[PDB]
Amino acid sequence: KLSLQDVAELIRARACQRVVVMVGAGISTPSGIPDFRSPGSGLYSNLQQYDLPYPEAIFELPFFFHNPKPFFTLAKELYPGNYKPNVTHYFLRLLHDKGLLLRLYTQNIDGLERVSGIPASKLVEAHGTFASATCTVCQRPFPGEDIRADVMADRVPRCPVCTGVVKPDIVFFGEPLPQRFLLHVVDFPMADLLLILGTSLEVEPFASLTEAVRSSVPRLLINRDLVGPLAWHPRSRDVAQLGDVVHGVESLVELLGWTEEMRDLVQRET
Amino acid sequence: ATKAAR
Ligand SMILES: [Zn+2]
Repeated sequence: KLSLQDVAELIRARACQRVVVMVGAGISTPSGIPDFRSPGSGLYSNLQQYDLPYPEAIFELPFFFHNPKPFFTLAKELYPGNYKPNVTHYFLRLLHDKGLLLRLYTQNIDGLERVSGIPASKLVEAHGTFASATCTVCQRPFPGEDIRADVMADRVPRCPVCTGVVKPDIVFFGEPLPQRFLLHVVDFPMADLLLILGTSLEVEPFASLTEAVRSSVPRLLINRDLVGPLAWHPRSRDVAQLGDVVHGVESLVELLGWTEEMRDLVQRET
Repeated sequence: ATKAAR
């Protein structure tokens, strides 16, 4: 029943005022960051021709314990400022600036939400952060900058106490998510609109958050395809804007009448 | 509770 224009009018008329957002790697491929579960001829093609058996192994603990070097090549590549946010991030920034953003839940570890100017208090980086690290042998914690010099020098960082490999607090497969993830217990019942951008919804427990909003809440998917619970268990007020994520965001921006703000924001930032 | 792919 609901269209993208309907959602735009709900926002314009302040009928939807507390927006929660879920994003994955699909919002950052337009910035040049390949999706580790849908890679191309760039970073992951080169590592797979050196010592990476498959891309998901970068985030698997058994492989890391065997050869941590592929992961740290990726860590070096994701140093903030190596990539710039694209229109998708700055749209989320605009949501925040206009007082509509309750929380932005991201599966990405590229830090582009923060680079776009969204405050940390609005963010839940559900798949971890490079801001801290943990020795894989003795479990001592370390500030993330204590290993940066090593990573940028193509050195595997090691613990000063036991010499084990120190791993950034990125959430690997088989690991729990940060406790800040549990903000969803209150954030999602309180949302009156859910936006889902650029994700496959194939990674749990993050994906199941799409079911945590109330049945009254529209769920707007801006993605190349209809995916996850949105595809198998649709709700009456779901909306799918399918295609290039940038074109879908730009279409919503135009329907919101935010084109001029977006242009102002981008030039002031870029 | 832990990160997994379907
Ligand atoms: Zn140690």
